[PDB]
Amino acid sequence: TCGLVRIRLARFGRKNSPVYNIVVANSRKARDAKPIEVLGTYVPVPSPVTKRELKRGVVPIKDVKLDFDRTKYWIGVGAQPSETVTKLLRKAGILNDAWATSKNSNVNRKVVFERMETLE
Amino acid sequence: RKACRVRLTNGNVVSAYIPGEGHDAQEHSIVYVRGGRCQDLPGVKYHVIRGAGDLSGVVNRISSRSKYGAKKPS
Amino acid sequence: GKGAAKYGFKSGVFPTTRSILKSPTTKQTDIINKVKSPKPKGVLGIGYAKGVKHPKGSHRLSPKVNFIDVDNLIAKTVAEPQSIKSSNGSAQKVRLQKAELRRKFLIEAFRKEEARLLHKHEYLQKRTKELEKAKELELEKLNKEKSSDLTIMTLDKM
Amino acid sequence: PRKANLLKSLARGRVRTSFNKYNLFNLYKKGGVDLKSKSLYQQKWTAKQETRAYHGEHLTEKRWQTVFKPKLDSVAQLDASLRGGEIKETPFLLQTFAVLEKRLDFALFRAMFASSVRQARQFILHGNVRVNGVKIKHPSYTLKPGDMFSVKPDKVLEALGAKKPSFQEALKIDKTQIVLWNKYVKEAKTEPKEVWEKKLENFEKMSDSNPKKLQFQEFLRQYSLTFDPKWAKNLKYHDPIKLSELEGDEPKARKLINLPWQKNYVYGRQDPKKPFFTPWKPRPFLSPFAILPHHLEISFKTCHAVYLRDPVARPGQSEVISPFDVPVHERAYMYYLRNGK
Amino acid sequence: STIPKPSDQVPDVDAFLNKIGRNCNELKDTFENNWNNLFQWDSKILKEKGVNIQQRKYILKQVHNYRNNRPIHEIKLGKKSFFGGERKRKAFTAKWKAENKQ
Amino acid sequence: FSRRRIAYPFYPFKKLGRQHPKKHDTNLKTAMRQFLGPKNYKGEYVMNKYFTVPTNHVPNYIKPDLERGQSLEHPVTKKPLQLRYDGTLGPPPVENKRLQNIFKDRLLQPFPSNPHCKTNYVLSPQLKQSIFEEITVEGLSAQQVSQKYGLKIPRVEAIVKLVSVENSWNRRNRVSSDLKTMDETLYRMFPVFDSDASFKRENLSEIPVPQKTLASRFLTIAESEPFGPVDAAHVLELEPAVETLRNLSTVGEHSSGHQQSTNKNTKVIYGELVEGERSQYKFTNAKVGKVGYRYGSGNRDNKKDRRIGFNKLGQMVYI
RNA sequence: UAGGUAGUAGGUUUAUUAAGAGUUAAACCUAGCCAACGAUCCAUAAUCGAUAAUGAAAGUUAGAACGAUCACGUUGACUCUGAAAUAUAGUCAAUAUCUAUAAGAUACAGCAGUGAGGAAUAUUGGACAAUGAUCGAAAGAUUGAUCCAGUUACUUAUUAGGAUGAUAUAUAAAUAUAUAUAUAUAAAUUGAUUAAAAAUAAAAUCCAUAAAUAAUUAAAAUAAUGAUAUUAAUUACCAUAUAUUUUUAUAUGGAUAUAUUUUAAUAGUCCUGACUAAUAUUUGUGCCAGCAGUCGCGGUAACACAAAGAGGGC
Ligand SMILES: [K+]
Ligand SMILES: [K+]
Ligand SMILES: [K+]
Ligand SMILES: [K+]
Ligand SMILES: [K+]
Ligand SMILES: [Mg+2]
Ligand SMILES: [Mg+2]
Ligand SMILES: [Mg+2]
Ligand SMILES: [Mg+2]
Ligand SMILES: [Mg+2]
Ligand SMILES: [Mg+2]
Ligand SMILES: [Mg+2]
Ligand SMILES: [Mg+2]
Ligand SMILES: [Mg+2]
Ligand SMILES: [Mg+2]
Ligand SMILES: [Mg+2]
Ligand SMILES: [Mg+2]
Ligand SMILES: [Mg+2]
Ligand SMILES: [Mg+2]
Ligand SMILES: [Mg+2]
Ligand SMILES: [Mg+2]
Ligand SMILES: [Mg+2]
Ligand SMILES: [Mg+2]
Ligand SMILES: [Mg+2]
Ligand SMILES: [Mg+2]
Ligand SMILES: [Mg+2]
Ligand SMILES: [Mg+2]
Ligand SMILES: [Mg+2]
Ligand SMILES: [Mg+2]
Ligand SMILES: [Mg+2]
Repeated sequence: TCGLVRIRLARFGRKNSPVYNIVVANSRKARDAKPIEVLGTYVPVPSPVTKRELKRGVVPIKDVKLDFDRTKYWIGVGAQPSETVTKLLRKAGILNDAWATSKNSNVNRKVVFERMETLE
Repeated sequence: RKACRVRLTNGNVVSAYIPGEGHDAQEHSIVYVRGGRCQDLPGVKYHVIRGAGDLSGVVNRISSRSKYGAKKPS
Repeated sequence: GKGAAKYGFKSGVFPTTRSILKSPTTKQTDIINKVKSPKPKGVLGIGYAKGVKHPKGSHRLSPKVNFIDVDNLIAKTVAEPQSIKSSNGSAQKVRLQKAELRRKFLIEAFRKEEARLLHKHEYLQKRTKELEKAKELELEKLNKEKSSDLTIMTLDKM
Repeated sequence: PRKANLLKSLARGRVRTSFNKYNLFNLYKKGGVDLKSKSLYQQKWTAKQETRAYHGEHLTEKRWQTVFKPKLDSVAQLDASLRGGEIKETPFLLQTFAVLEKRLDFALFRAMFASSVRQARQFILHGNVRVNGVKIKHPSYTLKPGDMFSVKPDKVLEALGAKKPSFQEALKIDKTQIVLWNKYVKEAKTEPKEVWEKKLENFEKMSDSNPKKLQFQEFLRQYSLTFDPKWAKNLKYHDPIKLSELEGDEPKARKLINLPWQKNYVYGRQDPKKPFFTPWKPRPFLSPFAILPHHLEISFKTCHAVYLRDPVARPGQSEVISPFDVPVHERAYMYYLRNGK
Repeated sequence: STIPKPSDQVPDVDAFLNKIGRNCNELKDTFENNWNNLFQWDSKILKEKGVNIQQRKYILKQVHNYRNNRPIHEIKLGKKSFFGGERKRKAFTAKWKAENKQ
Repeated sequence: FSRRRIAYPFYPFKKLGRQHPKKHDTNLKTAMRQFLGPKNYKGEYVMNKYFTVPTNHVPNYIKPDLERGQSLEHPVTKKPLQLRYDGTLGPPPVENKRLQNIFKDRLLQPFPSNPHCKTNYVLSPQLKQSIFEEITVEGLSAQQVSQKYGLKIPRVEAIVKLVSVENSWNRRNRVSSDLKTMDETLYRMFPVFDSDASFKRENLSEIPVPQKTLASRFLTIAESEPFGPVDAAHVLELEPAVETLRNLSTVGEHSSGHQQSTNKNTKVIYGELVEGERSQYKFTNAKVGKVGYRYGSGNRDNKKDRRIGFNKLGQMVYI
């Protein structure tokens, strides 16, 4: 990632139980220093599904909280997301396939579920 | 009452009370001094710790051993 | 600690939220009128009174507020490509897509912020007027004479 | 947790959350907490001694002090003023230990799914307890209103049932049972008329508390209540048991035993694979402790219960089950408010 | 994933272990020239077979490259300058210019 | 003044006399053997009036004060038996008048020293089925069934939940004979609930007592000014107490008024799921300044109040 | 520490700067400016929070940990580059050390580690798998940042076994179901001779789980990559089907001899005259030995010293 303003994960939580803040930060500041803004949170550990749920067809869910509007503003002013944040934003539908790379380009992989925007 | 004059590592010279029945403290013995005065001895404002440095624990102490540097009998 | 009580018992802090629009916009008519309003003088006045020389080398008046025209801000910051250039190259296509998305995002951010600011002024004006009307109604009920008031001794004439 | 030592000491006479025989005598003979002639500190200490012995003794003092909540919860009946009957004072201070009632281990004891809080902890720790379908193995798990919790049926039967006798212990009871049966057949045969006369007189004093009379009426229908010499003749003498011969061989032993009440199985071991006394009977001294909680709805057929609410104090009643009166709890509350100062 | 097919440059596992380099030719006996073993064994199996941390990760990276038709040529690990690391270069150079050229 | 006091029985008992030197007995142990009575060869205490469970829906709770420590009775006639000089058990010289007319409240009070603790009433297997069939089939509301049978709404909702579990257990033959035996025994130990009996009915007007109202405010108003519950509610800045009761009755899952839709206004995105992916991303819209882990928050891990929680699997996790 | 200040206080002009100003340098004027509501001087100290401690609270304390800010990188000054540096740079000097003896190099307040000082604070560990940072078009390289583990009860939390349990023999005709089983005989640890206990305490009995063993195996991470790691968890011959909040249950394919891995439980420390919870007594010592937060205790019946029994805390 390049630039002075980057969107990246700052690590919180405890040893062996990482949680992350999605933050807009100056490139030169420490990973866990108070950033410019905290856009959201990322919990990397998927929620465990029960034996019955698994056969029932439930897929484990990773939970991300994100300010969609504020994130778009920072992309608009040229903030540069990290690779992991890029994957999150492409899955959220904020970023598109123009931000994909040659190593992760899923040009030929079947879609089992299409991105669905709902209200809850 | 058995006492001892002690020169602390900071240069202060104090008078420390030696608790317990019987002690093997001599001149040049390394002792550790803690707070606590001897009420009936004026000017003795400190205590030496039994079982530390060159001061051994009270011989044959059965009760309240931790206060007199006495290890647990097998 | 006890200090957290002042902030909803929230422990720790967040960075101060930045303002998308760093100055008032040309559509915030309410602000534009206030700055134009004549500055008061006297005990609660602001500025140099007529006939009072201001310090030599200093500006007598305060610098004029810079109001942002969102149409001009959008035109200078995220201007559109002047020609439909031939993006046959793989890298040119990616850059075109990224530029289009970035321009779409920032234009929506500036126009949503201006709308929010204008909508917030209107909501406050409506809310204040409601509160004012409710206070008058509440006060009128308080001033309404009840039958129990007959048992309160009075010396109106004196 | 705190190590369990001298919990049922008769000299100390502390009352515990258990159905133990020794714990029943301590409760029987207590006669209230003596608070007369004591200074305020001594009164508070005594109250603390008694209450903590019963309410969460397994918790360390420092852990309890952290758990303790100064805020107590009551309810306001909005119809009291619309009744006209003499109102009763709410026992607010009986809620001092209510915070413990939401713990899973306490909930099991109040549901009578375990014979003591200590046993409830072991049931939870060994994987026999589920809350809302999920196995919870932490005794300190806190329940919320509406939660349902269940215990493996075999564990609840082992807690509310009599102890399973060992083969040797149950084989000496059958030997004595055979001897005392052959004495009833020798007294019935030598003088049948007197035995039957005594038998009829016993059935008059049953009071219906003894269902044996209801069963007996059936037997009199299986054969006016007039004597019958065929009865004495029908009676047969069981064969003696040589403990040594059938020692270590249960199938042999349970084929040489055939009594009118216990047929082909050793005393208390009708199904030696089950973990309790078989056929299942209630544990001794269960009545004094069998208290139905107001804050749990229990289904004993399935060993399921629902945590309705946190126990509350209402006019004239506290849902926190306690063997101590309000004055004792008031002193205990005064102690913990100030951290024992 | 699936088993790629042997090519002309990389006919067998031994040729694969020689092209990638980094002393990975010393594991020829671990794989036994079995093409499928190279493309089925994951890190857990390789760790049980005595492959050290650095080598097993390197092999798995080159196995993924081969599966995707990307070059598997050896890329060397970085090395400090002849005159030493930056923090000790001024001292080293001063003592090397007074013992070679005086 | 305070001293250590061995917990001797408050009631009179036969103390130890001269003892053979090897008995090494205690007065507490002999007082317990007198309470228990003789132990038979089967390990039972048949003479103790508490050894066996009641079977008439009347709890047999200890009454040491009223019987003055006399816990022995004939196992079949239930007639008092007391210790005599011979060392045998026989009829008492004088009948105990304190044990023949016991108050109704005391019968349900398990602990002699606490009259504020009473046992609850067991619901009959019929009332439970009626409640189950009315909420589920007839479609009555929990508020109606609560006001009909005199049961609090949470208890009504619990009965439906538990009867559903008993149907599944009976539908799979999981209720064994031992479970049936135990259930019936426990049913015959408690007083059965009577919806008609007014005293047995549960109060249905209870509301939680708030904390702001717990204080005592007083207002001096005109001598003939009316002041009622609604005026008090305005003074205390709380909804009327009757409103609180009504809102608490619409909480039951089968109760009227149960509504939850004002929260369905949070934009959520479910990320695309591709073949081979082991998890799906769910994005929830949030607001800068509220979302995120705060910087410099109090670390409580090394403090007595460290936050401990439980995950979906029931595993203890630090929060 | 009572007087302090002399670019000191103010005015005007130039130089310098992106920019105000005695900020710096030069010139010329006015006599001001600060101070007993504490000037000047001296001493001490990194500052603070939605952090920690405490209290009913106002507050008080800390400033390790988390975060914010400042200053410094052996000491002093100066210069270069730059938007910004008196830079952990360069120059000169100071102090110390070193080897190559040069107008030389080094300065661990980066990590680990060593000596010293001190009452007292740890590994010369693993890995770049994760999150970041730098370089590169990329492939990738580097990373004592960081993530992990090690050491240390320094702090917190969970667990660290439940139910039953006061004796042993002999004893008793020769199935409408009994039943308050009853007799003998022996045995019975410390204290004590009854409200003096130790003590349901122990053993024993019943039933468990942990660990082990076996199989299985997530998640941290995916396009691939796992340091931690002998992973957590789960299951108890393994697999499968059906029914089956959970869960349960039946039946099946393979697997061993009708049944199916094994199986536990040794806490310390202080105290018992009053403040202050501790009644069951006893021995030694004799104003000695000693105890002591306060009052005090000890001179032959010591509830206080040193112990035994018993007891109270954590
Ligand atoms: K507390
Ligand atoms: K001063
Ligand atoms: K430190
Ligand atoms: K890395
Ligand atoms: K102890
Ligand atoms: Mg780049
Ligand atoms: Mg002492
Ligand atoms: Mg006392
Ligand atoms: Mg100037
Ligand atoms: Mg100056
Ligand atoms: Mg000048
Ligand atoms: Mg300093
Ligand atoms: Mg402060
Ligand atoms: Mg700090
Ligand atoms: Mg300070
Ligand atoms: Mg530090
Ligand atoms: Mg510096
Ligand atoms: Mg310096
Ligand atoms: Mg320098
Ligand atoms: Mg240094
Ligand atoms: Mg270091
Ligand atoms: Mg030292
Ligand atoms: Mg390293
Ligand atoms: Mg003796
Ligand atoms: Mg195991
Ligand atoms: Mg993997
Ligand atoms: Mg004496
Ligand atoms: Mg004392
Ligand atoms: Mg003593
Ligand atoms: Mg002792």
